[PDB]
Amino acid sequence: TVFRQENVDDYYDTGEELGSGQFAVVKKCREKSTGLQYAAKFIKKRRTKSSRRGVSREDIEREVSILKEIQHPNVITLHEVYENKTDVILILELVAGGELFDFLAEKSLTEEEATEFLKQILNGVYYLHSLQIAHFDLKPENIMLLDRNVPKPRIKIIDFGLAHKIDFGNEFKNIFGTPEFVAPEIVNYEPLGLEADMWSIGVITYILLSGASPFLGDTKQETLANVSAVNYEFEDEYFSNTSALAKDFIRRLLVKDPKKRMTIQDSLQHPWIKP
Ligand SMILES: O=c1c(-c2ccc(O)c(O)c2)coc2cc(O)ccc12
Repeated sequence: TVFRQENVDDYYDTGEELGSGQFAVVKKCREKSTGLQYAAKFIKKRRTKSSRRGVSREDIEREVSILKEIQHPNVITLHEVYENKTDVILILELVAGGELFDFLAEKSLTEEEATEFLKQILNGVYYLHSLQIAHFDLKPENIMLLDRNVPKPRIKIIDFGLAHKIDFGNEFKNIFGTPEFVAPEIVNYEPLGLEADMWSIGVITYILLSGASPFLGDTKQETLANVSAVNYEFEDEYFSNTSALAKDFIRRLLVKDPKKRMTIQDSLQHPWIKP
């Protein structure tokens, strides 16, 4: 599949940088014809077949195809795609309230505040998993607030760079995200499905409640070893006044066997979440 090959700057003016990763940089932008604002994600293309810098066209095409399916209040949307020889440029919905990660660094949250975010995250993941879309990169840096200066911020899930459609219940590729948030099946290079996202949600929930990361080691590999062993515990110093039901929620997500792990539907019916 090919994308619009006109110069993006003939149609948009760019502004503040919103994020910068390994192969992508995201810039605030404004469409000339409408005055409407977006976020332009510039993704570096691979320059040769066997190269290791940049993103493969197959990977970019998968990301675009997935993004095109999405319309939901808690998930980022795609407006337009441009390309040239160097980059593919995704014109994405603008979310201007910054990362949940940076937000958490200001405020630990109360259980009510934690569930305020969690419920939106769960609604967004429910949508994705209903479409057999596994995100595979759920973490606080990939949850964006619309407005961080309101008591109950609205959020959107971003970054579909590792997302996959799971049409056979499981998938077997090179997929591997951030050690603190990856499920044991990813660590052990086993077939992956929708369940891996649910583990990541357990990790996110632990962090929201405590301000600490449950599996974090001194190095990348030690974190990975902790994940595979399910080496975590609820520190009394952090959880002494947290409800046992909140711990129960996390406990049913941080489960090594993906088939024993709570599904997105289970999590929405869990007594801690369910109204
Ligand atoms: O994708 C993003 C990122 C982003 C955050 C961290 C990264 O490492 C990265 O490469 C990109 C930040 O702000 C955004 C705002 C949007 O409206 C859409 C997408 C993004």
